[PDB]
Amino acid sequence: SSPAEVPKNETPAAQEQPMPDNEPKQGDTSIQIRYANGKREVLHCNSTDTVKFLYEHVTSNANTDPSRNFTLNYAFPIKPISNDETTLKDADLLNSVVVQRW
Amino acid sequence: KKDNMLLVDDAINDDNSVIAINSNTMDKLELFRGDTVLVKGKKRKDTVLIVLIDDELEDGACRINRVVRNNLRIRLGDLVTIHPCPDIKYATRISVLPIADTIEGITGNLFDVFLKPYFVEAYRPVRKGDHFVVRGGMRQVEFKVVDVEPEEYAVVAQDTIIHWEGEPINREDEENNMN
Repeated sequence: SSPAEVPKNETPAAQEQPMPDNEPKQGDTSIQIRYANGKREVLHCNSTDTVKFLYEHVTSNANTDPSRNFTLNYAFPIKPISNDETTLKDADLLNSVVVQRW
Repeated sequence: KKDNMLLVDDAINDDNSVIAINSNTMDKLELFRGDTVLVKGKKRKDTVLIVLIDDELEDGACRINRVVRNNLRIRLGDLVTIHPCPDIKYATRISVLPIADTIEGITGNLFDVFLKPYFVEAYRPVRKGDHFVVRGGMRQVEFKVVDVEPEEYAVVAQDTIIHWEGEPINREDEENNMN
Protein backbone atom coordinates (compact mmCIF):
# COMPACT_ATOMS: atom_id res chain seq x y z
CA SER A 1 0.00 0.00 0.00
CA SER A 2 1.33 3.52 -0.88
CA PRO A 3 1.83 6.23 1.82
CA ALA A 4 -1.53 7.77 0.66
CA GLU A 5 -3.34 4.41 0.32
CA VAL A 6 -2.57 3.42 4.02
CA PRO A 7 -4.54 6.30 5.70
CA LYS A 8 -7.37 5.38 3.25
CA ASN A 9 -6.94 1.68 4.29
CA GLU A 10 -7.36 2.68 7.97
CA THR A 11 -10.38 4.87 7.04
CA PRO A 12 -12.39 1.75 5.83
CA ALA A 13 -11.45 -0.26 8.90
CA ALA A 14 -12.34 2.68 11.24
CA GLN A 15 -15.73 3.42 9.55
CA GLU A 16 -16.60 0.02 7.89
CA GLN A 17 -17.59 -1.96 11.01
CA PRO A 18 -20.52 -1.14 13.37
CA MET A 19 -20.03 0.81 16.59
CA PRO A 20 -23.38 1.18 18.39
CA ASP A 21 -22.71 3.52 21.43
CA ASN A 22 -25.61 1.98 23.46
CA GLU A 23 -24.16 -1.56 23.26
CA PRO A 24 -21.26 -0.81 25.87
CA LYS A 25 -23.77 -2.35 28.32
CA GLN A 26 -21.57 -5.48 27.86
CA GLY A 27 -18.37 -3.34 27.88
CA ASP A 28 -16.69 -1.11 25.32
CA THR A 29 -13.56 -2.92 24.09
CA SER A 30 -10.23 -1.87 22.61
CA ILE A 31 -7.97 -4.12 20.56
CA GLN A 32 -4.35 -3.52 19.70
CA ILE A 33 -3.13 -5.45 16.65
CA ARG A 34 0.49 -6.55 16.34
CA TYR A 35 1.07 -6.95 12.63
CA ALA A 36 4.06 -8.77 11.16
CA ASN A 37 4.20 -6.00 8.43
CA GLY A 38 7.18 -4.59 10.25
CA LYS A 39 5.94 -3.88 13.79
CA ARG A 40 2.72 -2.10 12.72
CA GLU A 41 -0.07 -1.39 15.21
CA VAL A 42 -3.62 -0.23 14.90
CA LEU A 43 -6.20 -0.05 17.66
CA HIS A 44 -10.02 0.33 18.03
CA CYS A 45 -13.29 -1.73 18.31
CA ASN A 46 -16.80 -1.99 19.82
CA SER A 47 -18.63 -3.93 22.60
CA THR A 48 -19.10 -7.55 21.57
CA ASP A 49 -17.63 -8.51 18.24
CA THR A 50 -15.74 -11.60 17.00
CA VAL A 51 -12.15 -12.64 16.42
CA LYS A 52 -13.03 -13.12 12.72
CA PHE A 53 -14.15 -9.40 12.71
CA LEU A 54 -10.58 -8.55 13.77
CA TYR A 55 -9.33 -10.72 10.85
CA GLU A 56 -11.78 -8.75 8.62
CA HIS A 57 -10.34 -5.48 10.14
CA VAL A 58 -6.81 -6.62 9.15
CA THR A 59 -7.96 -7.21 5.56
CA SER A 60 -9.93 -3.94 5.43
CA ASN A 61 -6.96 -2.06 6.98
CA ALA A 62 -4.55 -3.46 4.35
CA ASN A 63 -4.86 -5.10 0.87
CA THR A 64 -1.57 -7.11 0.89
CA ASP A 65 -2.73 -9.12 4.01
CA PRO A 66 -5.98 -10.71 2.63
CA SER A 67 -4.28 -13.20 0.26
CA ARG A 68 -1.65 -14.03 2.90
CA ASN A 69 -2.36 -16.89 5.36
CA PHE A 70 -1.90 -15.97 9.03
CA THR A 71 -3.10 -16.61 12.61
CA LEU A 72 -3.75 -14.48 15.69
CA ASN A 73 -2.56 -14.72 19.35
CA TYR A 74 -2.03 -13.18 22.79
CA ALA A 75 1.69 -13.38 23.94
CA PHE A 76 3.22 -14.76 27.23
CA PRO A 77 0.87 -17.58 27.65
CA ILE A 78 1.01 -17.90 23.83
CA LYS A 79 -2.62 -18.74 23.07
CA PRO A 80 -3.39 -19.19 19.36
CA ILE A 81 -6.69 -17.49 18.76
CA SER A 82 -8.41 -20.51 17.18
CA ASN A 83 -12.14 -20.86 16.52
CA ASP A 84 -12.33 -17.59 14.45
CA GLU A 85 -16.01 -17.03 15.28
CA THR A 86 -15.29 -16.88 19.12
CA THR A 87 -16.53 -13.68 20.71
CA LEU A 88 -14.15 -11.23 22.48
CA LYS A 89 -15.92 -12.00 25.76
CA ASP A 90 -15.23 -15.79 25.58
CA ALA A 91 -11.59 -15.50 24.51
CA ASP A 92 -10.58 -13.07 27.35
CA LEU A 93 -9.68 -10.62 24.50
CA LEU A 94 -10.96 -7.57 26.35
CA ASN A 95 -8.68 -4.57 26.06
CA SER A 96 -5.85 -7.06 25.28
CA VAL A 97 -3.11 -7.04 22.60
CA VAL A 98 -3.63 -9.35 19.60
CA VAL A 99 -0.42 -10.30 17.66
CA GLN A 100 -0.56 -11.51 14.06
CA ARG A 101 1.73 -14.26 12.82
CA TRP A 102 2.02 -15.39 9.17
CA LYS B 1 0.37 12.87 42.31
CA LYS B 2 0.37 11.60 38.74
CA ASP B 3 -0.47 7.86 38.88
CA ASN B 4 2.21 7.09 36.27
CA MET B 5 4.99 6.39 38.79
CA LEU B 6 5.07 3.13 40.75
CA LEU B 7 7.21 1.26 43.29
CA VAL B 8 9.05 -2.03 42.72
CA ASP B 9 7.51 -5.16 44.28
CA ASP B 10 8.31 -8.89 44.31
CA ALA B 11 7.54 -10.96 41.21
CA ILE B 12 4.80 -13.54 40.76
CA ASN B 13 5.41 -14.09 37.04
CA ASP B 14 8.89 -15.62 36.88
CA ASP B 15 9.33 -14.72 33.20
CA ASN B 16 12.15 -12.34 32.24
CA SER B 17 10.42 -9.86 29.94
CA VAL B 18 7.31 -9.06 31.97
CA ILE B 19 5.84 -6.78 34.62
CA ALA B 20 2.53 -7.15 36.45
CA ILE B 21 0.00 -4.36 36.90
CA ASN B 22 -3.39 -4.60 38.61
CA SER B 23 -6.68 -4.18 36.75
CA ASN B 24 -7.66 -1.05 38.70
CA THR B 25 -4.35 0.29 37.40
CA MET B 26 -5.33 -0.59 33.83
CA ASP B 27 -8.49 1.54 33.91
CA LYS B 28 -6.47 4.30 35.59
CA LEU B 29 -4.04 4.11 32.66
CA GLU B 30 -5.11 2.46 29.40
CA LEU B 31 -2.87 -0.55 28.71
CA PHE B 32 -3.27 -4.23 27.82
CA ARG B 33 -1.95 -7.75 28.26
CA GLY B 34 0.17 -7.67 25.10
CA ASP B 35 1.25 -4.05 25.46
CA THR B 36 5.01 -3.52 25.55
CA VAL B 37 5.92 -0.81 28.06
CA LEU B 38 9.11 1.18 28.67
CA VAL B 39 10.36 1.15 32.26
CA LYS B 40 12.72 4.00 33.15
CA GLY B 41 14.26 3.79 36.62
CA LYS B 42 17.17 5.39 38.45
CA LYS B 43 20.74 5.93 37.21
CA ARG B 44 19.26 7.13 33.90
CA LYS B 45 18.60 3.56 32.73
CA ASP B 46 15.68 1.88 30.98
CA THR B 47 14.08 -1.45 30.05
CA VAL B 48 11.13 -2.84 28.08
CA LEU B 49 8.62 -5.41 29.35
CA ILE B 50 5.13 -6.84 28.82
CA VAL B 51 2.35 -5.61 31.13
CA LEU B 52 -0.05 -8.26 32.47
CA ILE B 53 -3.10 -8.02 34.72
CA ASP B 54 -2.27 -9.24 38.25
CA ASP B 55 -4.91 -9.36 40.98
CA GLU B 56 -2.39 -9.51 43.83
CA LEU B 57 -0.37 -6.53 42.56
CA GLU B 58 -2.52 -3.74 44.06
CA ASP B 59 -2.39 -0.46 42.13
CA GLY B 60 0.41 1.66 43.63
CA ALA B 61 3.46 -0.46 42.83
CA CYS B 62 4.41 -3.08 40.23
CA ARG B 63 5.80 -6.62 40.26
CA ILE B 64 9.03 -7.20 38.34
CA ASN B 65 11.43 -10.15 38.49
CA ARG B 66 14.97 -9.64 39.76
CA VAL B 67 16.34 -9.47 36.20
CA VAL B 68 14.27 -6.44 35.17
CA ARG B 69 14.83 -4.98 38.63
CA ASN B 70 18.59 -5.28 38.06
CA ASN B 71 18.68 -3.67 34.61
CA LEU B 72 16.94 -0.62 36.09
CA ARG B 73 19.41 -0.52 39.01
CA ILE B 74 16.52 -0.54 41.50
CA ARG B 75 15.62 -2.58 44.58
CA LEU B 76 12.42 -3.89 46.16
CA GLY B 77 10.96 -0.66 47.52
CA ASP B 78 12.18 1.88 44.97
CA LEU B 79 10.13 4.13 42.69
CA VAL B 80 10.11 3.94 38.89
CA THR B 81 8.31 5.79 36.11
CA ILE B 82 6.36 3.60 33.68
CA HIS B 83 5.16 4.68 30.24
CA PRO B 84 4.21 2.85 27.04
CA CYS B 85 6.15 2.83 23.77
CA PRO B 86 4.63 1.27 20.63
CA ASP B 87 7.00 3.31 18.46
CA ILE B 88 9.37 0.37 18.93
CA LYS B 89 9.00 -2.33 16.29
CA TYR B 90 10.40 -5.69 15.25
CA ALA B 91 14.16 -6.13 15.32
CA THR B 92 16.48 -6.34 12.33
CA ARG B 93 19.29 -7.94 14.33
CA ILE B 94 20.52 -8.45 17.90
CA SER B 95 23.91 -8.71 19.59
CA VAL B 96 24.03 -10.73 22.82
CA LEU B 97 27.14 -12.03 24.59
CA PRO B 98 27.47 -14.45 27.53
CA ILE B 99 29.07 -13.18 30.73
CA ALA B 100 32.23 -15.21 31.37
CA ASP B 101 31.62 -16.54 34.89
CA THR B 102 28.16 -17.85 33.93
CA ILE B 103 29.62 -20.09 31.19
CA GLU B 104 32.87 -21.21 32.84
CA GLY B 105 32.89 -24.97 32.30
CA ILE B 106 30.76 -25.55 29.19
CA THR B 107 31.16 -24.74 25.50
CA GLY B 108 29.44 -25.24 22.15
CA ASN B 109 26.16 -24.03 20.67
CA LEU B 110 24.70 -21.50 23.10
CA PHE B 111 22.18 -20.38 20.48
CA ASP B 112 20.44 -23.72 19.92
CA VAL B 113 20.43 -24.49 23.64
CA PHE B 114 19.67 -21.20 25.41
CA LEU B 115 18.91 -18.33 23.03
CA LYS B 116 16.83 -20.16 20.42
CA PRO B 117 14.09 -21.45 22.75
CA TYR B 118 14.23 -18.31 24.92
CA PHE B 119 13.33 -15.80 22.20
CA VAL B 120 11.21 -18.16 20.07
CA GLU B 121 7.63 -17.03 19.37
CA ALA B 122 7.69 -14.74 22.43
CA TYR B 123 8.87 -11.73 20.42
CA ARG B 124 10.52 -10.39 23.56
CA PRO B 125 10.97 -6.61 23.88
CA VAL B 126 14.69 -6.22 24.64
CA ARG B 127 16.96 -3.20 25.12
CA LYS B 128 20.62 -2.30 24.63
CA GLY B 129 22.48 -2.74 27.92
CA ASP B 130 20.01 -5.35 29.16
CA HIS B 131 21.32 -8.45 30.91
CA PHE B 132 18.87 -11.36 30.75
CA VAL B 133 18.92 -14.89 32.14
CA VAL B 134 18.23 -18.28 30.53
CA ARG B 135 17.91 -21.48 32.56
CA GLY B 136 18.83 -24.79 30.94
CA GLY B 137 21.38 -27.59 31.06
CA MET B 138 21.57 -27.57 34.86
CA ARG B 139 22.72 -23.94 34.97
CA GLN B 140 21.64 -20.35 34.26
CA VAL B 141 23.59 -18.30 31.73
CA GLU B 142 23.62 -14.49 31.63
CA PHE B 143 23.87 -12.69 28.30
CA LYS B 144 24.17 -8.92 27.79
CA VAL B 145 22.53 -7.19 24.84
CA VAL B 146 25.46 -5.34 23.28
CA ASP B 147 23.73 -4.02 20.15
CA VAL B 148 20.45 -3.81 18.25
CA GLU B 149 19.86 -2.30 14.81
CA PRO B 150 16.43 -0.64 15.43
CA GLU B 151 17.67 2.10 17.87
CA GLU B 152 18.21 1.45 21.63
CA TYR B 153 15.21 -0.91 21.99
CA ALA B 154 13.53 -3.47 19.72
CA VAL B 155 11.45 -6.66 19.60
CA VAL B 156 12.58 -10.24 18.80
CA ALA B 157 10.06 -11.58 16.27
CA GLN B 158 10.79 -14.97 14.62
CA ASP B 159 12.27 -13.13 11.61
CA THR B 160 14.65 -11.13 13.80
CA ILE B 161 18.28 -12.18 13.39
CA ILE B 162 19.94 -13.19 16.66
CA HIS B 163 23.74 -12.92 16.56
CA TRP B 164 25.68 -14.40 19.48
CA GLU B 165 29.54 -14.51 19.65
CA GLY B 166 31.73 -16.62 22.04
CA GLU B 167 34.09 -14.12 23.84
CA PRO B 168 32.96 -13.73 27.59
CA ILE B 169 33.87 -11.15 30.24
CA ASN B 170 34.43 -9.96 33.84
CA ARG B 171 31.60 -8.63 36.12
CA GLU B 172 33.47 -5.29 36.65
CA ASP B 173 30.94 -3.58 34.28
CA GLU B 174 28.02 -4.33 36.61
CA GLU B 175 29.70 -2.34 39.40
CA ASN B 176 30.20 0.71 37.19
CA ASN B 177 26.43 0.52 36.84
CA MET B 178 25.92 0.36 40.61
CA ASN B 179 28.71 2.75 41.57
